[PDB]
Amino acid sequence: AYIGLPTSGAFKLEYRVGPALNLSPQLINLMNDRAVGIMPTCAGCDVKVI
Amino acid sequence: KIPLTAVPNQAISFNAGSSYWKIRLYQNMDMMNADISRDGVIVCHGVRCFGGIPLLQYSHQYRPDYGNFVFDRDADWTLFGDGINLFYLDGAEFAEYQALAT
Amino acid sequence: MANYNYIVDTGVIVADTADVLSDVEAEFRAALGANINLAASTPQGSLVAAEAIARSSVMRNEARIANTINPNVSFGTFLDAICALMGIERGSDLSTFGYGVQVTGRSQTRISTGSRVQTPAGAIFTVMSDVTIPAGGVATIDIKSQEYGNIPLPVGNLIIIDGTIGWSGAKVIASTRVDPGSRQMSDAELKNARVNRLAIQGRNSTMAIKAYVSAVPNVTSVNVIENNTGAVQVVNGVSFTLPYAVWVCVAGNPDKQAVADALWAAHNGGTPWDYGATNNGVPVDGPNGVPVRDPASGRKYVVKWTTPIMYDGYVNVTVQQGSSSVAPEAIQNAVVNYAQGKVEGEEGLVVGASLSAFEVAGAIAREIPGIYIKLCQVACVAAGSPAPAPGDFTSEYVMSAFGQATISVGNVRVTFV
Amino acid sequence: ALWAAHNGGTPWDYGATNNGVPVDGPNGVPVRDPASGRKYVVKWTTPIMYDG
Amino acid sequence: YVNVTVQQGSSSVAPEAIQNAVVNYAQGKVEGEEGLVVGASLSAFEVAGAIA
Amino acid sequence: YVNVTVQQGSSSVAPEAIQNAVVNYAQGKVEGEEGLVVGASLSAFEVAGAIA
Repeated sequence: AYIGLPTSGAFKLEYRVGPALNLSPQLINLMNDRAVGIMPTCAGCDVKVI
Repeated sequence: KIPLTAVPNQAISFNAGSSYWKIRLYQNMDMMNADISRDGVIVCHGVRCFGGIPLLQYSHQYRPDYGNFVFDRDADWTLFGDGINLFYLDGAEFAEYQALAT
Repeated sequence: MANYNYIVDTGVIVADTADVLSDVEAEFRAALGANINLAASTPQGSLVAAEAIARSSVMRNEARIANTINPNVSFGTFLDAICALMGIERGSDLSTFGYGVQVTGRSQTRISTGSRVQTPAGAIFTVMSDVTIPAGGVATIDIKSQEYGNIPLPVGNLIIIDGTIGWSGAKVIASTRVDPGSRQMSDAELKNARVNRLAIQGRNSTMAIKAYVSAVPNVTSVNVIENNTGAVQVVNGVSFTLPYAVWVCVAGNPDKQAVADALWAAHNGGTPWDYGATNNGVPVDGPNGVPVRDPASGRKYVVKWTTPIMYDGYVNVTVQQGSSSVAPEAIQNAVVNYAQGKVEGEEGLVVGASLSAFEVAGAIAREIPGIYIKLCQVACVAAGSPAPAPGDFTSEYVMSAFGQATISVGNVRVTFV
Repeated sequence: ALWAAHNGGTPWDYGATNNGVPVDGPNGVPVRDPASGRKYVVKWTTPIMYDG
Repeated sequence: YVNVTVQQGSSSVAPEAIQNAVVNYAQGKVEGEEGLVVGASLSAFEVAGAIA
Repeated sequence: YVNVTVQQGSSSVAPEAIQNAVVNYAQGKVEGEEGLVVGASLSAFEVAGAIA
């Protein structure tokens, strides 16, 4: 299935989503931003969802 | 260790730890409940009684330097004086016990 | 009118039924007439009783659920507060089995709910009624009475309720064995699960690393530092810009993989591990510690750590016997025990901990008084080196962070001057 | 409190000459640590008292 | 005359406490070391080792 | 016609909620507020207080 080995760069975060969840892209769009605060986070870091 | 008796609803008064306390114990549905008052001013109403966790929950209540109360096991008014007790801990040893809790 | 505001800033006030009953009687007297008959037999008296029961019941029901999202409460609501984080319930199963052994007569029926007992006297009930083949062997299904995780001792059973001409309920290893969950966490060890989770969550990386790697068995001491710059602050960690440096000391590390698992349990989601510039402690393995993939439905990662560089130090002592008798090997054993750190109050010669002849003399003084010590001097040298010259001894020896000292029995030499 | 709530490598930062007055010049020397190590870095400021 | 150079240790040891240690050893109130008597070999090892 | 600029902050609220609240304010559901009676000038500060 292959995985993204490096995720190069300290304090850089993302997430990976499969098709089985069938999660609507609306949730993905709204869960990126920090104005809602619905996601684990750590200092120094910027987080993506895909 | 506070004296108790086997009555479904009572109130004991005492002068311990350089403070004047009045406590109430009464059966409510399934569990017990307690009313605690100090210096004639009510502190809290209806704290549920459980084994091992202190009665006074909140910092503005239990102490700058006062004490607190713990039931060794769950309360049952048919058992008081036989196997179930209520103890009072002054500030130093109570804070030591909170340290030991975690 | 007889209503009370029993909900206040302090809490909820639960009255006694004499008071509410008097209030209800007053209400009905004001309703009908100040000279009414209110007894059990008369109908309006039954109305009084019904009203009082309803009022007291509703007040008590509200009072019980007054303060619930505090972690003291029980019975379901507390389960929701727990599972907001993590927590299971139910867990009330019974070890239903398969493939029993029954040797009985010919073409006969074993009636259901037969009682089966095993050596420590536990009661077990059969499940499905079955007939016997003429050969003399069939299989049954068992279940107990209590919903507990019972374990059956592998012995031939005994008969409690007896059928006709059918005997010898016997074991077999071919029987499918079901381990049942038995009401494991009722009310109080859920609180302890909360306590453990909060304590786990509280720590930082340094605290978590220290405690977790101290938790593995046979470990001795662990020194952890963080570079915090791309420079040398305590040790020359300039490999990466912001690593974490981990040194683990042990008396052999019987479990290599355990420390890797512990390190994995404490990872901060944004920091690397690689440390040192080929000058610090030699890691156990070069590229990776070959972990176990993930205990919780995960994939394979990597993690790195290193061990301190071993050393060994030579100590000299000159001593006068005085006015009593003291054994030399006893003194050497005392020094070695101090080195291991078995004396209370002193941690010992841990990773990155120097040694001075003053501390050895103090160990001797505590362990055996009544002795006069002339001179004690200390030295250190890399592991395996032959005995150094007399000039290599010094009052105190400074040691690097990734260095660890060792003392042996024959290493120490004494002189009864 | 400040050192006990961070975990990253070097999150400490003095802003610039356009910022609140630093409380201490180089650092804040948080002597003790759980690992007993002698680490010393804490940097923080105070606000500018305006008037409305 | 006794002099010592000590690290900060593990606990908040007041510098006034270490002084009373050697006075007892001179006065011989400790259990095991006789004290300061005729021909007592004043040593740094017998003293600074026994303060611990 | 009234236009309002607001930061959501950490608890966003419906625009329809704000419009309904202000509109049923205009008739004075709240205590002490008489509403948009004849010849009564409306001010943005009053709508700010209604929101407040």
